[PDB]
Amino acid sequence: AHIFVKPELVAEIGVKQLQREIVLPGLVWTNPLTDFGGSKNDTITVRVPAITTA
Amino acid sequence: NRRDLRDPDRTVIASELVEHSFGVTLDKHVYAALKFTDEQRTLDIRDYTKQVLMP
Repeated sequence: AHIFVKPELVAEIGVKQLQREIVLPGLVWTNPLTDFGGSKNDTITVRVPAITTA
Repeated sequence: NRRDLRDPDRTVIASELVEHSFGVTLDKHVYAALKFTDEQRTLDIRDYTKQVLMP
């Protein structure tokens, strides 16, 4: 029997471990407030103005 | 192989071609490790190169 010494070749052909698509970060209101270092408890208070009744 | 000329036994022994191999491995890790306390480095070490690196 003939015996041949050959490597074990490794290739990439395009199988890339299918994975999700990111869509939500663009749709949500991001960074209206950027001063949590500067207010206590890392909390910025937001004021909602008043409404009158006649 | 060999055979006699004009022999009625006209059989040929087929040879074989066997490739061999061996493996060379990277296995050992040779190191020299040292530690000096801050007092040792401030006071006991006077010439860092000649006292530490060369040894």
